[PDB]
Amino acid sequence: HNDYCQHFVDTGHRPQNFIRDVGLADRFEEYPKLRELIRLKDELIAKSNTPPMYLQADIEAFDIRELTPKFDVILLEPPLEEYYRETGITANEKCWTWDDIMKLEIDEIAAPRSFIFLWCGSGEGLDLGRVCLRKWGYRRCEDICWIKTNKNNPGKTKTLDPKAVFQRTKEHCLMGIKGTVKRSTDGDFIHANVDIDLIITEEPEIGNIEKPVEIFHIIEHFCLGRRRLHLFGRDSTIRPGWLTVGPTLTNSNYNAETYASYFSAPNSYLTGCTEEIERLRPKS
Amino acid sequence: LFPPQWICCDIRYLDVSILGKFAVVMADPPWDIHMELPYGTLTDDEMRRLNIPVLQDDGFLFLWVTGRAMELGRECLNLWGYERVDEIIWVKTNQLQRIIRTGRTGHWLNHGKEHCLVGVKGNPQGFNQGLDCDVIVAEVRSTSHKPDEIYGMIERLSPGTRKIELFGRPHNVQPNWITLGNQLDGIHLLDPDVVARFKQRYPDG
Ligand SMILES: Nc1ncnc2c1ncn2[C@@H]1O[C@H](CSCC[C@H](N)C(=O)O)[C@@H](O)[C@H]1O
Repeated sequence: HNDYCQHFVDTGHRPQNFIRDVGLADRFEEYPKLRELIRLKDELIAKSNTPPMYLQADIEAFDIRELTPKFDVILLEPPLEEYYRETGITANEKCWTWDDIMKLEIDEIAAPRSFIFLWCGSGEGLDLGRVCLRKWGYRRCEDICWIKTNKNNPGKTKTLDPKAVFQRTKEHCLMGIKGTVKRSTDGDFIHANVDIDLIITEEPEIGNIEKPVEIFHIIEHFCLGRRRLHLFGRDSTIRPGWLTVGPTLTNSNYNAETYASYFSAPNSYLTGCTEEIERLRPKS
Repeated sequence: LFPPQWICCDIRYLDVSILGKFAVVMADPPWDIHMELPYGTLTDDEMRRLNIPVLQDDGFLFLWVTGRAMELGRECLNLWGYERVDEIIWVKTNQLQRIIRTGRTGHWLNHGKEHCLVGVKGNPQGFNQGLDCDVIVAEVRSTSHKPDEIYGMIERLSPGTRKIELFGRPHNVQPNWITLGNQLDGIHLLDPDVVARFKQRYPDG
């Protein structure tokens, strides 16, 4: 019986520890055409990226409409209390309840055709994040799970949520869609089926709240929209191609006029595509 | 506690009140996911009306969900009297412990996993929290078999209690479980209390 559930009971190695080739590099080491599709798409993203822009803002008091132009993708990472109750560490910023998150006026800054990626944790947020998506005018359409391995520190970890039945070893990033998008007709807006809905990395260091950087790769590969917003980002998450807005940023360079100029004439808000990528990407 | 028991039946019409109460219910229903499928489905209203509530006073529900049933399943779980308290994912691997990353296996992103909602009802006693992780890693086997690892997880959660599986096939029969499904081999019941109630309710058959 190659039962990895039993093996976890017996040894403390999580079943996910035995999934092979989960890194960004080793997954397509043996598959040159698969690797080439990713390499060319990453080059397309880098060639068309805006320089990083970022704004310190207390989002609870902020008029979100001050962020312009509208966004093709929004990555939302509100600091949930559960991130700190489950690790035990004291937060150095205000934690956000799901009521707090719901109050955000995300629909006022989303482009009419656009996507959202909402980090929901592993408890009640799987349900309440869906309510937020409804409130903001999105349909839940995928669930990207961040599965955490414990290869370096095998053992159990007590889940503190008193309602939990199992040991919680993953976090969910819900994906929502706004507007009408057809993957056969709208290839200038999305490249579907380039990535899978799983990110597998080792559990972070004791006091580390960062999410895996691969979430950016999945978003950038999927949507050709260049207007990308990361709400509740930090100094450490600043990234070309993204506008980062959050309370703990130490500096601000955002200029709404300059930011918008990167996407208006003679530029486009879409990356475009090359003939080499069009011949390689998955299509009907 | 008994060896495997099963009832070949249409679950929409079986009077499940004859089966008694169970510490764990598990179901893998053919949800209407609003797409053409090579198997028949149950309508949303047929799912809502399943008499899940009589099967349990205190205990757990395991409900497999996919597509639009991520939301419809949550509706059913709450309607049947449960609160969702966990979500198991089954990561599907190939023969060499790798995820198959290619093809077009979802509508927007490719799919490497299946989801199972975990609900609780009432005040169950005699259960063991935190023995297993909420991630199963297993190859896909034969004709759409959900992973057999789930039975061991559930047995460690609730050892030695009676359990019921809905939409099960012959491979799913297990000791301590009663299995319901329309591709089972007739009717095989061993609990004397269940046998007695079955004869009353269906004197013919
Ligand atoms: N109304 C109904 N009543 C009883 N069984 C039904 C049913 N509708 C579909 N089924 C059956 O439910 C089964 C779904 S296949 C279920 C998969 C199972 N969990 C596994 O691990 O393999 C099929 O045998 C199907 O014929």
